Amino acid sequence: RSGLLQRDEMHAQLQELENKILTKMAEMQGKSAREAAASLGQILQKEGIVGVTEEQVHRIVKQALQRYSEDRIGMVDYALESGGASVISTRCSETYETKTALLSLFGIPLWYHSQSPRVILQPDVHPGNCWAFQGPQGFAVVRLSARIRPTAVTLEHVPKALSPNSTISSAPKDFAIFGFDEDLQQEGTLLGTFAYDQDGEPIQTFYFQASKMATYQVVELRILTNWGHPEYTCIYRFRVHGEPA
Ligand SMILES: [Mg+2]
Repeated sequence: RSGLLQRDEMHAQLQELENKILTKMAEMQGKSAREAAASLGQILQKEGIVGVTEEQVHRIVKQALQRYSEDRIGMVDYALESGGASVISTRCSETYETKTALLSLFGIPLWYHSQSPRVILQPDVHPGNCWAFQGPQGFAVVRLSARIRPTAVTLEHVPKALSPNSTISSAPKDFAIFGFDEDLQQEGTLLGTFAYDQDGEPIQTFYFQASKMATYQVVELRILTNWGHPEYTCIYRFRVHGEPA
């Protein structure tokens, strides 16, 4: 219409179509760039109407080929929502509603919206699927899917290349992990203090001191600092690993 970027109706399906394509691409990360484009042309020919150009599909493929970053984490995630874990709503920082204009797979700029604390327990970590709170300090409390002996923690953020302004300044920096013996404790035990490295890999794993046998089902992620973003901090995914009791 105007060509203006705005929260229009065209914006709706275009976002819906985008990460619908993305969840399909991971299945063909081991396929040729030529083979991938042919398949993508058929999911388009499964719902979309127009027979897309031969290279236009190929370009979406080339673009989608770096919305993928390797996930080598094979450990059980006891903070995974679909596994039975949940974010304790009343025990989280106030959700900060923020948005960023970024380029989608189709080249069209889209407003990407920040979500509820729930998404930090969700595997989808595409740009925007993160929970933001105001300032460099915040916290989220998670009830794990099972009572475990915590042994490690995994924190990930979007890659720099897909991040707003190609910097990662909104990523958490120094953080602490707390364990709560029950849901009725509100006297946390400090499991460990770490720092998410902005210059490191998107996915980073941190392990605790391996001699304390304390058992937990409730865990707090407390962000102490971020990587310089003066307005907010957002978390893409928080994982909790350990041994089942
Ligand atoms: Mg997520």
